[PDB]
Amino acid sequence: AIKKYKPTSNGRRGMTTSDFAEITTDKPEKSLLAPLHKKGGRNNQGKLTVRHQGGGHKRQYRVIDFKRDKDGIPGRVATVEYDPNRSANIALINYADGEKRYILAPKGIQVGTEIMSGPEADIKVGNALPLINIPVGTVVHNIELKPGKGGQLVRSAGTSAQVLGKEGKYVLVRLNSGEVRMILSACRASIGQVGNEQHELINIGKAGRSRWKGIRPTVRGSVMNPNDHPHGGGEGRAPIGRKSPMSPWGKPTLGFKTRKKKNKSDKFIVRRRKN
Amino acid sequence: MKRTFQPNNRKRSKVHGFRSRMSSKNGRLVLARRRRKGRKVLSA
RNA sequence: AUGAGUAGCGAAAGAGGGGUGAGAAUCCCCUCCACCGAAUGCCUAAGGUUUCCUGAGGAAGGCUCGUCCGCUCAGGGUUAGUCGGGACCUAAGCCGAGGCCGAAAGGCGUAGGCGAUGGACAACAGGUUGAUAUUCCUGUACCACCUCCUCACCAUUUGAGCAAUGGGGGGACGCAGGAGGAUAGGGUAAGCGCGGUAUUGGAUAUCCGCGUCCAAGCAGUUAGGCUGGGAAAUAGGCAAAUCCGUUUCCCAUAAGCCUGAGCUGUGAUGGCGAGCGAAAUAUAGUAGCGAAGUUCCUGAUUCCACACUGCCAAGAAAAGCCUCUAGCGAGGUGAGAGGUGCCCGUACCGCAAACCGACACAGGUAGGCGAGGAGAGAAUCCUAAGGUGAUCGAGAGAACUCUCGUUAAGGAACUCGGCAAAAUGACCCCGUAACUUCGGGAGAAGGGGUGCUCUGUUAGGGUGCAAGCCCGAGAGAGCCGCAGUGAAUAGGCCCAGGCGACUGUUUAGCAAAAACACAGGUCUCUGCGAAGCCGUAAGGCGAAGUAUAGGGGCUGACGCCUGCUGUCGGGUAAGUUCCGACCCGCACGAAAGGCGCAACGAUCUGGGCACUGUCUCAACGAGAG
RNA sequence: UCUACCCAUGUCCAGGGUGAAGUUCAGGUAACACUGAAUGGAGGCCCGAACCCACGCACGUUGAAAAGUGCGGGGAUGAGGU
Repeated sequence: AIKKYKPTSNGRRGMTTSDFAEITTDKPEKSLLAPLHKKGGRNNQGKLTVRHQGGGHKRQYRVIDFKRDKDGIPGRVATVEYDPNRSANIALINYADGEKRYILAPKGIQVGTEIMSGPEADIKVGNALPLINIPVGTVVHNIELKPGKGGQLVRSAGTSAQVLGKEGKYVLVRLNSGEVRMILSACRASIGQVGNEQHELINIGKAGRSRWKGIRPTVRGSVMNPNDHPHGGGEGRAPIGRKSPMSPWGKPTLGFKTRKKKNKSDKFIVRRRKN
Repeated sequence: MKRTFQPNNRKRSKVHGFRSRMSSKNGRLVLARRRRKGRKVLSA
């Protein structure tokens, strides 16, 4: 599902793109679209707080259901579309009553399949089951807080997690990163892996494409003079203060931990991967 | 060769106007200072 | 005061005859001549503020003069139910009842509002004054509201009306490409008015000018789209719903539905129209009179219309105006008469002497139209409609300075350096290397022909009964110049090396290069809902993101590899540039080398052909001082 | 109200081109090759006006101008101009 462009001209040379061979539509649902404006990385004070962010194409937000509350009433897949504000693809489900919602498309879904959310729902794929399933199985979209907040972990293209043991009111679950954590058994999740696993292998090609997505150039901290960045600013001498650039805000950033101590959340963690 | 002054009535009134100066306490201080001296044109 | 009656008087074509006056190179009239014409034309923003029209003026301002003026003094001049804004709607942002923080002053923010650069929305043709005109006048219209008094059909839950609070629609929306249809516009053949020429010749295939028309309200049309209709039943749409979704059947397979550029009649026995041209009106010219008013070719950068097809960067916002459902609760359709159906702007300049630059300043200033010939073209030259003669002049033709044109014989001998100037450049035909990442290099390099007449309304096509246009190939013949893209506009090529792909900064105004940054890629380290970041906090950015976000060092890309001072030769008659050998070292788990293919590279360094006033060595000529 | 970056909403870019691609249709090879046609023609492509820059030389330097003019030059569907 990846297409390679011919070396007709420099700039298009090496640019790989997707085939979008999953989207069966081209129009959104005028009932689930909502406005969304750009920000440029500026606070409520009007000052820049996040850099290398500004510009791009316009985009409309599609409201997705990360709570899978409708329990019992069946629904059918209608179309798989494209969402510009996420990495995965979305699916329009037509419930028996006639509600219409959007759900994160699970890997290997196809028009016609009838989904089912609930404690008595079957395993299959896309079925939202509360944390009371087998001690194994690829699971996605998990709720950390007691059910009601909505899925937060494992929600992007190709991501997948696994349920291990069950400790009383908690459930041992390995997270994508590689860490293991105890999740309140009261929580709910789905079944399957998020799709479009070819997203990790696409060459942007030219500066322009990056700008189209909303990324601004980045200047090496070393080249900027010591006023703006710790160490730097040379014209004809050997590196002036350089070889120890440090972060632009005067803080260490190499083999330096950040996870705050007294986390009050060190009781549910067990393994440590990317903290 | 653009010069530094480009006239516009809306911007002038929105920035230097009376109704704008009467919003903060510093603008009211400016108005009081102008009144004390005796200027004919208060604000703009 | 001195410099000193010195420098300057701010891009441009005028000449004569009248006039007026105390006074005229500079003001009015006439006739010839010259300049712009994808503007120096017209209409109209921002901004200006009376600069606009008429009668007087000659103190100051106009780089001179002045009888003149954007100057001075007196009077005048701007008309809206339909054009633009408000008694309509929302974006970014701003304000913010209660509320949350904070020594005070204050910071932030919910309900709710304000805010066009966008969305909704009813009128067209002609005439007129010294100054306004979709506004005044004459004709034909449309829109919302009322019943003063009416009129005709048609009256109470026997439901008229009813919207939200529901739902549809809008507002519905991106970029690029190419068909088709139709018009704005541009040029022929009938026709109507004039003329028959004193320089040779023309009553004629002779010459000049003209050849139409609104909105509305009638009818019928290219095209387009539908997702096709019909019947039942509903765990949804805060209550409700016949409305919208959903499901099950039935028939389709042509019906039905909704949008449309344009055309034909009627507005129109109307009004416009070449030219005749009254009095005297103040002799203008108006009053006034008024012919024909068709067919044929070529047409869009405009309309159908983001309608159709493709692409990923996924695309528009938002709300109201509109329809339709029910919760609520009696008069509706068509004529006649109305309200006059309110407020703000309306003069004049807006590529300029009325705006921004201290100036009547060689600079700057959103948008809509924008003809002909030759032409691919909004290029170039000459011209239409229209506008202009740009505010110091006479005469002489010295040195010198600036901007231009030629030049004997030699050509780079000049110079830090071919800096500068010269040469090439338009079409159509033939041909086109090493080296490559296979796309390129490539308009590589290099050769040949164009003018005018007759076969000739050529073959064909399109164009269209035909006629009238073309693309009109392709041929033959034959004439004549020194010259055939006869003027103006339009690549100089070729060998060897370093550095870095398109882009940005320039160090706005002494550096645009290998300067320098950026960049697609590579690698490392932190964050499981956050790490970071901004704030005293409250509040936010990250983000309506969930291994995606931070931070660091790298960096064309792509490869491979891979981590991640000799001295000599060979060139010039007389050599840095490049060599292959000398290296001196290697530093390099990354880091080097060896990888120019391309660049659209205003890059740096060597060498060839053509060409030349760069020079041996200067000489004439044109314009400004 | 100059200038740097960002947010919402509008608008501008005469003409021409060897000719790229993917794609499709046919001959063709088991299919890749190779031919034609369409595809027009996407692209930080090419030549070139309006428009935007500011590389060389000359003049100006008590300037027409407190940063200009003349002749050449670069980009010109986009990391565009306004």
